Amino acid sequence: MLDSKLKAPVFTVRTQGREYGEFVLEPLERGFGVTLGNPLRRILLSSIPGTAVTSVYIEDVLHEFSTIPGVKEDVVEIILNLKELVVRFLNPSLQTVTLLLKAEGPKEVKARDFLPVADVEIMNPDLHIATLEEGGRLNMEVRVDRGVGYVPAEKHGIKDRINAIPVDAVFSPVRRVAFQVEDTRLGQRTDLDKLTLRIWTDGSVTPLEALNQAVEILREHLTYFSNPQ
Amino acid sequence: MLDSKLKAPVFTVRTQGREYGEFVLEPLERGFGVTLGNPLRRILLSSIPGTAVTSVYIEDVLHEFSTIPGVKEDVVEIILNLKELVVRFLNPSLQTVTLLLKAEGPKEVKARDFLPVADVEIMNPDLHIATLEEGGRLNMEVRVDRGVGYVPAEKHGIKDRINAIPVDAVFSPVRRVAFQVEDTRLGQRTDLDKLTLRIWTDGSVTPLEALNQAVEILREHLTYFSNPQ
Amino acid sequence: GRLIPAGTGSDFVRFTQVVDQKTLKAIEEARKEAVEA
Amino acid sequence: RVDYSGRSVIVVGPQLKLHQCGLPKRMALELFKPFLLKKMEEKGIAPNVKAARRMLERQRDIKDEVWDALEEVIHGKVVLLNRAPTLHRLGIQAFQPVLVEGQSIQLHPLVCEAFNADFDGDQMAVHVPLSSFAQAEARIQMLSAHNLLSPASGEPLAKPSRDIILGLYYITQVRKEKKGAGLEFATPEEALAAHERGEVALNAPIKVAGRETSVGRLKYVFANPDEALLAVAHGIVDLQDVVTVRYMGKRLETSPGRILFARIVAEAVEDEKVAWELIQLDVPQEKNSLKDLVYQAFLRLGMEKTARLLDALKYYGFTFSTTSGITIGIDDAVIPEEKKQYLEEADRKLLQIEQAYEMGFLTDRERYDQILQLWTETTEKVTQAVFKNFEENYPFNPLYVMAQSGARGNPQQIRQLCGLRGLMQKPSGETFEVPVRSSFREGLTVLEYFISSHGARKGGADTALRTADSGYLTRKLVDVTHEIVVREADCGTTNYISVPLFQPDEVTRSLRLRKRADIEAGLYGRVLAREVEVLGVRLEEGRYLSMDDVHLLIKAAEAGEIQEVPVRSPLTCQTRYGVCQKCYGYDLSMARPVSIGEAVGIVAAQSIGEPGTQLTMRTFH
Amino acid sequence: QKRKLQVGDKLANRHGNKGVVAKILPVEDMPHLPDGTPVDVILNPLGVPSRMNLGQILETHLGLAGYFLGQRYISPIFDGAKEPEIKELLAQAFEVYFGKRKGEGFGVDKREVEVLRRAEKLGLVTPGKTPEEQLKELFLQGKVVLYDGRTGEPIEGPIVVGQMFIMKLYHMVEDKMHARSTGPYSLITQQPLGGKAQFGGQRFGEMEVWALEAYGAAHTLQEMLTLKSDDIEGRNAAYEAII
Amino acid sequence: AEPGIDKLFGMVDSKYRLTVVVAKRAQQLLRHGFKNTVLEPEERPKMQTLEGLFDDPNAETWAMKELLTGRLVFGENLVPEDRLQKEMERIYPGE
Amino acid sequence: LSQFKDETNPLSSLRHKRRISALGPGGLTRERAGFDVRDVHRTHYGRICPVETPEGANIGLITSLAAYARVDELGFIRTPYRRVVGGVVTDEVVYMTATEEDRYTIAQANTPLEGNRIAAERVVARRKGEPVIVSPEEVEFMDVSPKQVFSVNTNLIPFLEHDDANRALMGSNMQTQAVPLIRAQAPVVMTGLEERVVRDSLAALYAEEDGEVAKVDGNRIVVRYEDGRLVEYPLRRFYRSNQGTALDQRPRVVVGQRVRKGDLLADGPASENGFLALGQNVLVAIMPFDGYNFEDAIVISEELLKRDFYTSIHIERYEIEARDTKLGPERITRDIPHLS
Ligand SMILES: CO[C@H]1/C=C/O[C@@]2(C)Oc3c(C)c(O)c4c(c3C2=O)C2=NC3(CCN(CC(C)C)CC3)NC2=C(NC(=O)/C(C)=C\C=C\[C@H](C)[C@H](O)[C@@H](C)[C@@H](O)[C@@H](C)[C@H](OC(C)=O)[C@@H]1C)C4=O
Ligand SMILES: [Mg+2]
Ligand SMILES: [Mg+2]
Ligand SMILES: [Mg+2]
Ligand SMILES: [Mg+2]
Ligand SMILES: [Mg+2]
Ligand SMILES: [Mg+2]
Ligand SMILES: [Mg+2]
Ligand SMILES: [Mg+2]
Ligand SMILES: [Mg+2]
Ligand SMILES: [Mg+2]
Ligand SMILES: [Mg+2]
Ligand SMILES: [Mg+2]
Ligand SMILES: [Mg+2]
Ligand SMILES: [Mg+2]
Ligand SMILES: [Mg+2]
Ligand SMILES: [Mg+2]
Ligand SMILES: [Mg+2]
Ligand SMILES: [Mg+2]
Ligand SMILES: [Mg+2]
Ligand SMILES: [Mg+2]
Ligand SMILES: [Mg+2]
Ligand SMILES: [Mg+2]
Ligand SMILES: [Mg+2]
Ligand SMILES: [Mg+2]
Ligand SMILES: [Mg+2]
Ligand SMILES: [Mg+2]
Ligand SMILES: [Mg+2]
Ligand SMILES: [Mg+2]
Ligand SMILES: [Mg+2]
Ligand SMILES: [Mg+2]
Ligand SMILES: [Mg+2]
Ligand SMILES: [Mg+2]
Ligand SMILES: [Mg+2]
Ligand SMILES: [Mg+2]
Ligand SMILES: [Mg+2]
Ligand SMILES: [Mg+2]
Ligand SMILES: [Mg+2]
Ligand SMILES: [Mg+2]
Ligand SMILES: [Mg+2]
Ligand SMILES: [Mg+2]
Ligand SMILES: [Mg+2]
Ligand SMILES: [Mg+2]
Ligand SMILES: [Mg+2]
Ligand SMILES: [Mg+2]
Ligand SMILES: [Mg+2]
Ligand SMILES: [Mg+2]
Ligand SMILES: [Mg+2]
Ligand SMILES: [Mg+2]
Ligand SMILES: [Mg+2]
Ligand SMILES: [Mg+2]
Ligand SMILES: [Mg+2]
Ligand SMILES: [Mg+2]
Ligand SMILES: [Mg+2]
Ligand SMILES: [Mg+2]
Ligand SMILES: [Mg+2]
Ligand SMILES: [Mg+2]
Ligand SMILES: [Mg+2]
Ligand SMILES: [Mg+2]
Ligand SMILES: [Mg+2]
Ligand SMILES: [Mg+2]
Ligand SMILES: [Mg+2]
Ligand SMILES: [Mg+2]
Ligand SMILES: [Mg+2]
Ligand SMILES: [Mg+2]
Ligand SMILES: [Mg+2]
Ligand SMILES: [Mg+2]
Ligand SMILES: [Mg+2]
Ligand SMILES: [Mg+2]
Ligand SMILES: [Mg+2]
Ligand SMILES: [Mg+2]
Ligand SMILES: [Mg+2]
Ligand SMILES: [Mg+2]
Ligand SMILES: [Mg+2]
Ligand SMILES: [Mg+2]
Ligand SMILES: [Mg+2]
Ligand SMILES: [Mg+2]
Ligand SMILES: [Mg+2]
Ligand SMILES: [Mg+2]
Ligand SMILES: [Mg+2]
Ligand SMILES: [Mg+2]
Ligand SMILES: [Mg+2]
Ligand SMILES: [Mg+2]
Ligand SMILES: [Mg+2]
Ligand SMILES: [Mg+2]
Ligand SMILES: [Mg+2]
Ligand SMILES: [Mg+2]
Ligand SMILES: [Mg+2]
Ligand SMILES: [Mg+2]
Ligand SMILES: [Mg+2]
Ligand SMILES: [Mg+2]
Ligand SMILES: [Mg+2]
Ligand SMILES: [Mg+2]
Ligand SMILES: [Mg+2]
Ligand SMILES: [Mg+2]
Ligand SMILES: [Mg+2]
Ligand SMILES: [Mg+2]
Ligand SMILES: [Mg+2]
Ligand SMILES: [Mg+2]
Ligand SMILES: [Mg+2]
Ligand SMILES: [Mg+2]
Ligand SMILES: [Mg+2]
Ligand SMILES: [Mg+2]
Ligand SMILES: [Mg+2]
Ligand SMILES: [Mg+2]
Ligand SMILES: [Mg+2]
Ligand SMILES: [Mg+2]
Ligand SMILES: [Mg+2]
Ligand SMILES: [Mg+2]
Ligand SMILES: [Mg+2]
Ligand SMILES: [Mg+2]
Ligand SMILES: [Mg+2]
Ligand SMILES: [Mg+2]
Ligand SMILES: [Mg+2]
Ligand SMILES: [Mg+2]
Ligand SMILES: [Mg+2]
Ligand SMILES: [Mg+2]
Ligand SMILES: [Mg+2]
Ligand SMILES: [Mg+2]
Ligand SMILES: [Mg+2]
Ligand SMILES: [Mg+2]
Ligand SMILES: [Mg+2]
Ligand SMILES: [Mg+2]
Ligand SMILES: [Mg+2]
Ligand SMILES: [Mg+2]
Ligand SMILES: [Mg+2]
Ligand SMILES: [Mg+2]
Ligand SMILES: [Mg+2]
Ligand SMILES: [Mg+2]
Ligand SMILES: [Mg+2]
Ligand SMILES: [Mg+2]
Ligand SMILES: [Mg+2]
Ligand SMILES: [Mg+2]
Ligand SMILES: [Zn+2]
Repeated sequence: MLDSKLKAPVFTVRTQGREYGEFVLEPLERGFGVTLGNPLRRILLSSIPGTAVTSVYIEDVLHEFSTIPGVKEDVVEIILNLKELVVRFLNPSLQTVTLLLKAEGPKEVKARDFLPVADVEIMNPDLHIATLEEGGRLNMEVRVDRGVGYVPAEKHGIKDRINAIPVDAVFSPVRRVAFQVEDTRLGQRTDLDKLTLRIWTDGSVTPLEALNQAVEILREHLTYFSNPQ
Repeated sequence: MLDSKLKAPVFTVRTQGREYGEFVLEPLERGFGVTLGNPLRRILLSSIPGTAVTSVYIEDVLHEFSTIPGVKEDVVEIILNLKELVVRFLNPSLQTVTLLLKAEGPKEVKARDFLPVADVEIMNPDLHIATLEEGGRLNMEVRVDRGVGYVPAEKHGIKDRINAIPVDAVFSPVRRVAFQVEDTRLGQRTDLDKLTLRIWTDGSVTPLEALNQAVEILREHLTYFSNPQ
Repeated sequence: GRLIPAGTGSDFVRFTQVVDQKTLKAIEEARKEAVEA
Repeated sequence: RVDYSGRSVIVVGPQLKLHQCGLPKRMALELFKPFLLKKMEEKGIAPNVKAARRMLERQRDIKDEVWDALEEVIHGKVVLLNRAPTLHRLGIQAFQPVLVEGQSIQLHPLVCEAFNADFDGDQMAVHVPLSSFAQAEARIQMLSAHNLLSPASGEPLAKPSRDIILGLYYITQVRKEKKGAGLEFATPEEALAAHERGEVALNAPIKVAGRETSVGRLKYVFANPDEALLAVAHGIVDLQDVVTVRYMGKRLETSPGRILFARIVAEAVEDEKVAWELIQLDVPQEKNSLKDLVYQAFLRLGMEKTARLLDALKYYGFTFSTTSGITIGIDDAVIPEEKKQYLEEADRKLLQIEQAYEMGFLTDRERYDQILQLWTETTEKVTQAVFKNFEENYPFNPLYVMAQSGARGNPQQIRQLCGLRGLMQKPSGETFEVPVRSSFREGLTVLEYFISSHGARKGGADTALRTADSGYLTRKLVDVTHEIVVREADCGTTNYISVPLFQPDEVTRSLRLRKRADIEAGLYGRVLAREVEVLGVRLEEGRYLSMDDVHLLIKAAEAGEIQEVPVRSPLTCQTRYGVCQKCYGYDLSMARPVSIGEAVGIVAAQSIGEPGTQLTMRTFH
Repeated sequence: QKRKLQVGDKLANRHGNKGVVAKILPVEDMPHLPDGTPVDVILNPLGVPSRMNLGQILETHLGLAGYFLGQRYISPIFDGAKEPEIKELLAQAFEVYFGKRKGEGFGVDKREVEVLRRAEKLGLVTPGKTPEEQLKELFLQGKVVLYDGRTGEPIEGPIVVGQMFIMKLYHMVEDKMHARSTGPYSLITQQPLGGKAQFGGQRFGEMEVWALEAYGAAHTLQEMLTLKSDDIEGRNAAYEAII
Repeated sequence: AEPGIDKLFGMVDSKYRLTVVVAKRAQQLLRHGFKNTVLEPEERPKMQTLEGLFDDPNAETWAMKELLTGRLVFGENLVPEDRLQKEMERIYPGE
Repeated sequence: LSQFKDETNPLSSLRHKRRISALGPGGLTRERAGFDVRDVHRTHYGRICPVETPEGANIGLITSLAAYARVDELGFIRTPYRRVVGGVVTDEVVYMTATEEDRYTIAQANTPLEGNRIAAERVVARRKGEPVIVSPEEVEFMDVSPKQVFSVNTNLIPFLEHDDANRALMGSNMQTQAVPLIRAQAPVVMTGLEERVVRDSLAALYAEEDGEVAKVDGNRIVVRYEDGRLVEYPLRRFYRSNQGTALDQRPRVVVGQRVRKGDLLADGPASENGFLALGQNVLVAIMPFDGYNFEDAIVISEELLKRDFYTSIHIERYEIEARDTKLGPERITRDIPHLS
């Protein structure tokens, strides 16, 4: 095609690794870069459902504000480090997976120390959970779920074991989104929108992939306007 | 289908005439009514096509700043009233339609006085064009086109007849958009988004039609994320 | 309407020349040529 | 009259970068006509000059190919923009033109401070550097984004003006809401639980005065930096809320907004740690904290890298301001409940002064001077009263933050809206006996108005005078001072002046440390005549003392180690016509040593002529 | 000729707020209210504290009332409307605004509730009252909730809006930007002169000379004194050279 | 702002000197032909209507872009005044 | 002293007729002497506006009089002050000379009044340029009106009360630069003189005596009075104002209409409905935007242009002469010698 349709969004991509991915697309009519970038953003953060530590149970610990002997870190610092943990399950059959880990004595507890689960993978192995001295006994069960957005530990209140403590839900492979709408000049008219959105990702998925998922959720939602009533 | 998919956006519509059209759709997840309502709004105002008086030719009048005898209104007031005129043609075959009207003597000139044209309809009959006294001779040809957005009379400069005078293009058929996101309670969880957007239209197109065009422009745009580079 | 005594019109910099290493070897070749017979 | 000049109305250019300026293509055409003509011939648009001329003699005849030619001619050239009174050298600055539609001239917000140019119709001229030389200087030593620090003070002039602060401030402020039940979590574990549920209930706020951690800190803890903001986005935490966060190696109890500002800078200049070292996230960002940030950034990271930070601040400041929804409202100007008190109390007391006169005790005059004293005090009383009001009850009152933030507002001004403007003077100068009981919030009466009018005229009549007088001065100064120019080798005459860090008389005789400012003024960027060993460091001879150094010497005089400072100065120079590097000092508009050939004479004469417009003007002698 | 408003033009209310149009925004993304009606002009707050005319902020409030109540008023010089009377009409306005909203079929937004949260934490609405009641309070204060338009999210914190009258100011002949390349020259003084169709050069005053003097603009100043204005043989060879 | 203006400032004894250098370099860059440059191959001057800045947009934006590299030499009296213009015409074509 | 009419809009052209100056005959206050004259003297009350005057070297010397200010027999602005015998206030008014005003104890209009009775024991009055809290028994005279204190041009401001006298000036001079818009609108909030301005200025056309309307042309409204007479009222269609602003009289009365004596037949250049109307009430949000409104910048909605809201008609008057040169008369013909 040649005139109005060939003059079409030149989708250009720049991605390094699975974390960063810039995406440019121009020309666009008046105030459309915004019209597109904004929704995609709102989707890219909430919708690309993900995984986050939803609950924790240290065996001798009762409340979240306690400290474990032989363990430098305090319960609150550890439950915090767990929010840093990124896991990845392969299929719907895995809604809530409880990862288990128990380590004793003079060893450093990293995420690779959790007993492997069949359909689940840990992308954050070397992450640091704790530093055990001597006579250091840490046996815990950390829940993991698939959800969307941010869910305060107060909102869900998970109950696996009565002495367990819920954690805040960081549900997203997407770290941050960012879009800029700068003018571009195409021959005749100057007023032009150039939309470029930068997406960052924990590694689980890729910027491109994410973006694709995003647009679909929008598309799928635009279809929901079918049957009047 | 029964559980999560049957639990689907119930698209309900309430439309009176071609001007007003309310559109409700619920349930929606977290913060999506906004995610959808806002873009559609941005589109509904900028993106959609309509009709507007693009040129005028009074027969004895040469410039826009003249006054016609027996005619209370001045050329500028009348060309102004014409911008108020809302027409509606039925098919692409009608790109530029010249409506004609000639009235004499002690009569009030309304839009219904324009000689009917086969595929075109005037939704603005009772609109007031002028007040003719006695010996009032007004014979004119007002052009009409199908376009998009706002186009200053200076930008187009239409040339039917050399003594004609172009007018500003008021092409958005959409008058105003408005959307509300009120909570709705569906059984289990209370946090629910209910998106209802109210659209008003000059009559050229209908609220529903408009909305449909809108969502498509969005869809078409979401496809532009296809070929990386 | 003369250049200003203060500024880039400084007796300290009014005179400054620039060179390309290519034009540096070119001028020394002019000096080499000075050797008669 | 210059041959390649122009002049039009100005208009704020928010997205524009300090570097550039919006110039109407229509103007650029005429301006750069000859440069364009030739460029037409180099392209197919025209056969020759005379051709290229007639091709443009009419407006309808321009092919869109010409714009593309001019836009190509202007590639890396820059122009000069002038303002109405050119009071100092920054009165003319160079920018790269970014051609735009219409009639107006797009100017950057940051330099709206250098040119005293607001947008109520102020028009700016524009000139063109024709020689490759004039262009070289123009964009090297005259370009805006280069001359960031003032020649008057080593203080930045690229300070976030009004809107940017307002933005940057609102984002970093913390809130405090309701203190009812116990505020003690520092100690009990039943204190964490009870005031955590109590907060969930309706009694304890998320921001309560509770030393260690208000339950707002108890409820939310954020692991990584981002985590913090996401919760903000989801509607969990406002930006001004008090939360805890884990940064590089510290559990820091700082708000969302504060944490975000941190990034803004950390991002502007990617040396993230160096970004933290020069920032104070322990307070709301006032123009001063910002000003400071700028300076530091300039010395620390380097000139252009600063420029980036500048625009970065400009951008977010602008954005955040829009969303903050700060607006002016009538009920926002809040009158204190104490106003009625202070009034009546001072009201009855006036009655006493009267009874005291009705008897014959106080002379005709005594009465007068006693009444004025009553109000002068009472008025100042309402003033600190309104602020205390806002300070304790409404921390986020519109009218307030603007004034607190380096943004907009004068203490005396606020007083006129919320409290009351109290004493206006008669025509001559004898202040009136009766005050202006009213504020602007409520009807300034019919006559308390006419009364205030008088003093208005005098201010206006005066302004009309410094317009041509501030010049009276600068003229003189430049007539004497022009010849002075930095042309040197370190002038060998070491005759020096000693800067006093102490003043003998505020109160008869008491030796006291001079103001942190006056001192700065004295030793900033000077050259030590002789060596000085003070707190432990050995300031060498001839070294240029940085503001950091002049901060040491004061800390030392605080301790009691030096009462004077040996330093080179213009007052003692040997170069007949001229002053040298070591005797002038630091301050070029840049912060390094002065550069040989700077026209100091005028630079000086100017810094002095402008502020003069602010000084009172009753009678010369 | 017709003069449609544009970016170069200057408008100003009767109070004194003067100012120029810097950007004409597409109705698409400027601040829009809950009900689709958007704002025409967005005035900066900062211009109000320094200057002292709250009268405008008072006008906008009575205005908001007249908008929903479809009525105009007459507030005399110093005897006119009073702060309580306005809050009263605002109260009447809340019913036309939000009353139709009740009956038309919908309640309050996630957005509307969100801005209320931040508004209570601010101190504009009595904590513990229902959003409906809270918004009345917040409206009476003269501000209402506004969504971005560009993002559709709300603008954290109520913002005032209303019917303010604004005039457009006449464009003087100077307005017509004067851009001159080359042109006539005075007979006795040889400096650039305009008149009829050639624009006439700008004046380079001493105050401006010094500005350059201060910089190291040596040539740039010579130019202004030679090539550009008085060097008869200079400006000639100047043009041709450029050519 | 402009590329490594700091770096530039640092390479001179005086601020006002750097301006004279750049300006005189830009002069020669045009006069003797614009290919009189020291760094054209791989990463060089560039404009975008095409990548056509490689030929003749801004003179000194080049001068600076070269001076920032360590190939040029600016002295008080480096090469005798008139012999320089002679050797430069001899070696650089394009007229 | 004789100046071009200030017809930017009737309002402006009106004030220009009621402006007083210092400089002039040369014999009176010239250029030199200033600050004592330029200041707003005490007596300037109801006689001269204190806001009105310009801004610059020429300040306070040129100012327009006040609302009820009137030149009696010999150019002495007497401001109206109503009489109050005892604690009784009258509807009678005395136009007092500057001098005589000092011999009395005068009170402001803000004084709570029940009619003829003053209502508060300690109520403000001002003897001679001095603010004095006097008793109801001492109040000899009272201020006639809140309007007389200032000028017309100023009186048009809504809540003058809450605005800094300094910036209120700006507002007053701003109106003097108001340009007539094809679409005119009165303020959503007015002071009360909009009507009186248009009427006393000669913008709108009012009906002499009661009757009915005969013909309503765009050029003429021939009304028929009940007296058995009918007159044709031409309407300045489109005229050229000295400063280039349109002055058109748009008929507001329909055919065959019984008119009350003194009712608008047509509206002036800038009147909506017999009310002064400049600019146009617009819904406005008062917040910050990116930088588009930074020091004193205004962001505008395109929507304001869609509707012909802020639009104004101009008219410049180009003129050329056929001169007689000794070289040969300059002919004016379609002939343009060289190219197309
Ligand atoms: C008797 O005609 C001239 C006498 C000059 O001689 C002088 C020495 O005597 C004056 C006398 C006795 C005056 O009362 C005034 C001025 C001058 C003189 O300067 C003014 N001068 C200025 C001050 C600053 N200059 C700029 C200069 C420095 C380059 C411009 C004018 N404003 C002036 C006024 N304004 C105002 O009050 C204001 C605040 C607004 C009104 C504006 C409208 C638009 C005008 O009214 C317009 C319709 C027109 O009347 C004038 C433009 C007129 O010109 C003609 C051709 O008619 C002169 C008044 C005056 O009332
Ligand atoms: Mg097209
Ligand atoms: Mg890669
Ligand atoms: Mg990969
Ligand atoms: Mg990475
Ligand atoms: Mg990265
Ligand atoms: Mg936009
Ligand atoms: Mg968003
Ligand atoms: Mg996953
Ligand atoms: Mg226990
Ligand atoms: Mg063990
Ligand atoms: Mg071990
Ligand atoms: Mg891996
Ligand atoms: Mg360990
Ligand atoms: Mg379990
Ligand atoms: Mg994000
Ligand atoms: Mg951006
Ligand atoms: Mg934007
Ligand atoms: Mg997909
Ligand atoms: Mg699919
Ligand atoms: Mg249907
Ligand atoms: Mg239907
Ligand atoms: Mg119906
Ligand atoms: Mg209906
Ligand atoms: Mg949301
Ligand atoms: Mg005929
Ligand atoms: Mg006519
Ligand atoms: Mg119209
Ligand atoms: Mg059609
Ligand atoms: Mg079709
Ligand atoms: Mg006939
Ligand atoms: Mg007729
Ligand atoms: Mg339409
Ligand atoms: Mg609408
Ligand atoms: Mg509508
Ligand atoms: Mg259900
Ligand atoms: Mg229930
Ligand atoms: Mg369509
Ligand atoms: Mg498709
Ligand atoms: Mg492909
Ligand atoms: Mg590629
Ligand atoms: Mg690539
Ligand atoms: Mg030179
Ligand atoms: Mg060389
Ligand atoms: Mg040889
Ligand atoms: Mg030999
Ligand atoms: Mg040999
Ligand atoms: Mg920008
Ligand atoms: Mg811009
Ligand atoms: Mg030709
Ligand atoms: Mg053109
Ligand atoms: Mg090209
Ligand atoms: Mg102006
Ligand atoms: Mg100016
Ligand atoms: Mg040159
Ligand atoms: Mg200096
Ligand atoms: Mg400031
Ligand atoms: Mg608070
Ligand atoms: Mg209490
Ligand atoms: Mg509470
Ligand atoms: Mg820590
Ligand atoms: Mg780097
Ligand atoms: Mg600290
Ligand atoms: Mg400061
Ligand atoms: Mg530095
Ligand atoms: Mg009170
Ligand atoms: Mg009381
Ligand atoms: Mg009391
Ligand atoms: Mg006391
Ligand atoms: Mg005080
Ligand atoms: Mg006090
Ligand atoms: Mg309190
Ligand atoms: Mg505070
Ligand atoms: Mg407040
Ligand atoms: Mg101040
Ligand atoms: Mg005096
Ligand atoms: Mg005296
Ligand atoms: Mg009052
Ligand atoms: Mg003087
Ligand atoms: Mg001056
Ligand atoms: Mg002087
Ligand atoms: Mg030495
Ligand atoms: Mg010695
Ligand atoms: Mg002293
Ligand atoms: Mg003291
Ligand atoms: Mg002090
Ligand atoms: Mg020694
Ligand atoms: Mg010693
Ligand atoms: Mg120390
Ligand atoms: Mg020591
Ligand atoms: Mg030593
Ligand atoms: Mg030394
Ligand atoms: Mg130091
Ligand atoms: Mg200290
Ligand atoms: Mg101390
Ligand atoms: Mg100096
Ligand atoms: Mg100043
Ligand atoms: Mg003083
Ligand atoms: Mg126009
Ligand atoms: Mg509606
Ligand atoms: Mg209505
Ligand atoms: Mg009234
Ligand atoms: Mg009521
Ligand atoms: Mg109802
Ligand atoms: Mg309805
Ligand atoms: Mg209902
Ligand atoms: Mg807050
Ligand atoms: Mg309630
Ligand atoms: Mg021009
Ligand atoms: Mg010209
Ligand atoms: Mg010429
Ligand atoms: Mg020459
Ligand atoms: Mg170095
Ligand atoms: Mg040296
Ligand atoms: Mg390069
Ligand atoms: Mg191209
Ligand atoms: Mg190429
Ligand atoms: Mg090529
Ligand atoms: Mg050769
Ligand atoms: Mg004398
Ligand atoms: Mg005196
Ligand atoms: Mg007085
Ligand atoms: Mg005036
Ligand atoms: Mg007496
Ligand atoms: Mg009583
Ligand atoms: Mg008196
Ligand atoms: Mg005043
Ligand atoms: Mg009449
Ligand atoms: Mg009849
Ligand atoms: Mg009647
Ligand atoms: Mg409106
Ligand atoms: Mg002649
Ligand atoms: Mg031919
Ligand atoms: Zn020296």
